[PDB]
Amino acid sequence: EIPKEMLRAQTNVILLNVLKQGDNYVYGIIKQVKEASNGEMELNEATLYTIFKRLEKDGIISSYWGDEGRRKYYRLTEIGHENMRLAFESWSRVDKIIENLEA
Amino acid sequence: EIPKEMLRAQTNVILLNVLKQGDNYVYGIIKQVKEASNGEMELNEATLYTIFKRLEKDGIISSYWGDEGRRKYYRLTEIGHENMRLAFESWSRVDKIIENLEA
Ligand SMILES: CCOc1ccc(-c2nc3ccc(-c4nc5ccc(N6CCN(C)CC6)cc5[nH]4)cc3[nH]2)cc1
Repeated sequence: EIPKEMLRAQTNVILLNVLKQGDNYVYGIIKQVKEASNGEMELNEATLYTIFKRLEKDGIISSYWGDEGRRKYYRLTEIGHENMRLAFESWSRVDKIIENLEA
Repeated sequence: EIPKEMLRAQTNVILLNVLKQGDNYVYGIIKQVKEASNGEMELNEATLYTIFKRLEKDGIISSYWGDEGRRKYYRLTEIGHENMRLAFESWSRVDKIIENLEA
């Protein structure tokens, strides 16, 4: 009974943290999420595109070409980093407040 | 730049954790949130009613009369407890997955 919108949010947060670790292309990200989740999270390429199109429209990530047949890299934007920082900061405070409740 | 809906969610989570600690009446909850948040979170009674009417409609909390002029107590429901458990469980896994990303 976890809301579909919460699962979506968790998926977003995981993907944005992959990007936080470094700019990355689709197969790299998918591989990284699969390993980090112990196989629990195996995204398909089409799923990432749906998610990234929206994150990009929202100014949270952008993309550019690598080098060497070129790959497309996705990058967390500066606005993207700040939103994550504020979300992380505010949810840690929530954690601190609960902790206090439990003391 | 924290979304208004995320602040609302954080407020909900804090209030539900007050209730998780024990059934409680409005002034008790408000006092407890104010202390636990170091004065950062001072809710008014009307704000709680708006929030609790919706949580109750959603089957997450309920209310009943205490004893002794009676007070009205709010209680986390069994469904309420389970939803919190699942939300907590799934967000801890998200944390574990990020941790792995950072290793
Ligand atoms: C680019 C942005 O970057 C972001 C980075 C992190 C987050 C983010 N980190 C989170 C950590 C925890 C939660 C969260 N933990 C919860 C525990 C319980 C609940 N309850 C469950 C019961 N129902 C009734 C209310 C919600 C919600 C919860 N929400 C949300 C979170 N969102 C969002 C955006």
